Amino acid sequence: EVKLLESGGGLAQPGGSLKLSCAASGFDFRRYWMTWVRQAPGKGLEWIGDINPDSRTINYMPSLKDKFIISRDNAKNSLYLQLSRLRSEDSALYYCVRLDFDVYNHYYVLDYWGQGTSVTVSSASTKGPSVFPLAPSSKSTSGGTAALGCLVKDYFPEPVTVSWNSGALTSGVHTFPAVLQSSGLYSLSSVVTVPSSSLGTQTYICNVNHKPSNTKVDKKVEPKSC
Amino acid sequence: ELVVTQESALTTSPGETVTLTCRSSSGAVTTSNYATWVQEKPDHLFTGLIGGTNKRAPGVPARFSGSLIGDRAALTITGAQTEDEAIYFCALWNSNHLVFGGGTKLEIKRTVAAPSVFIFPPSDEQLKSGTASVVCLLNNFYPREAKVQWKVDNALQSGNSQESVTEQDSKDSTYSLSSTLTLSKADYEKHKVYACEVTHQGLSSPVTKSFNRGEC
Ligand SMILES: Cc1cc2nc(N)n(CCCCC(=O)O)c2cc1C
Repeated sequence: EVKLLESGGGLAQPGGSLKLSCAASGFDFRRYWMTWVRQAPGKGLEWIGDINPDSRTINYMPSLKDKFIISRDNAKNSLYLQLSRLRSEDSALYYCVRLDFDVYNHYYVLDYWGQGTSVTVSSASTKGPSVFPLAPSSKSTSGGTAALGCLVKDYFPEPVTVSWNSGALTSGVHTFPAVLQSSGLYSLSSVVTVPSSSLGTQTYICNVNHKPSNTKVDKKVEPKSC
Repeated sequence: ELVVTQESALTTSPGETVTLTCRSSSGAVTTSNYATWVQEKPDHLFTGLIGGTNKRAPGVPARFSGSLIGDRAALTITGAQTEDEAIYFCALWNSNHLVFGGGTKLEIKRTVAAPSVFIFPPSDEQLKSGTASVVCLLNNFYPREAKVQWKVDNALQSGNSQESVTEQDSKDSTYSLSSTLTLSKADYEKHKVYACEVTHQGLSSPVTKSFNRGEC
């Protein structure tokens, strides 16, 4: 029942500061060590540091030992990470992790992880995505399944979330990882296969969401009129 | 400067046994490094597997085991299952801080599956913006190696397309890829035939999906 929910991510300015938070539940927060781990683009995990229950011991990754401050509020089952002197290198997904600490058996495992909160340290402005329809290049007569989708292009920073028919449609859906265009803007596609026959009857809507720009778009993909 | 290294990728067949290693740049891995493993599944879903080098975490099937092999720490999966497709991260404790490895992408061999190809012409709305994006979709195929070539009126394109690939599907163990050709509205209007040529092991001959601009 362990649940770790991060928040506080988003676009930040180089040289600036940012405070990330983590809400925990499903376990006696007061008895566990907590850890922060991040993952920059095209990189692996990187340990930031951890904090024991009574906050009396706080270990940090050699480098960020100073620009990083970890803290917790056992009363509110929360974990905090104070970032400072933000540089592009700090752009990454920040994970809230519970550490099972067993000094008796020298057993130390990062058991449960949150899904992280994205943080982009850029000087650029936040931009919303343009949602274009990838029309079904098929009809009902053809018989079978048709491929259709949405092209979410030119937005910044990551991430955007895409769902179909408010979540009702999930089978056959493929939302590709965003790509960084030369323009410095992100772009991605989300496709899904449905039965040709349903084309014209069933409605297919992709729900795009981009918190950074407070954008929310519902584009209805239909067979292009010939 | 400790650097933990792992093989970037490994492929095994179901029921087989595979071993991922973790080595330290400062010497042989030892019990005092408390080698630990984490598994990353699609959508940033991580889960602790091993701790203290060889101790399994609660909820972890016994097919997973840890140990020291030579100068390295290792994770051995016996009877590999398709559900084991993931990225495995290793971490070593270096006296006062934790160091992760680069992770190993574990792939599970399955039978060849040719991709279903689809080509999407740019939308009219997008054209108004002055740009034209042509999308090509390769769906559920295996292995991952697939070559997608763009041809505009039989002119093989280059440097004007980016592609994205999904993680190996947990169910069918396949991959899905998309290639996007981006052109200025101008250039797009300067040509007629837009084709996507796909080459893959599951195809006897390359498959081409295309459309003529304006033709509906
Ligand atoms: C994932 C992991 C996180 C850790 N955090 C700390 N602070 N130690 C050090 C453990 C205590 C040292 C000892 O008493 O041997 C960690 C060891 C591992 C494997």
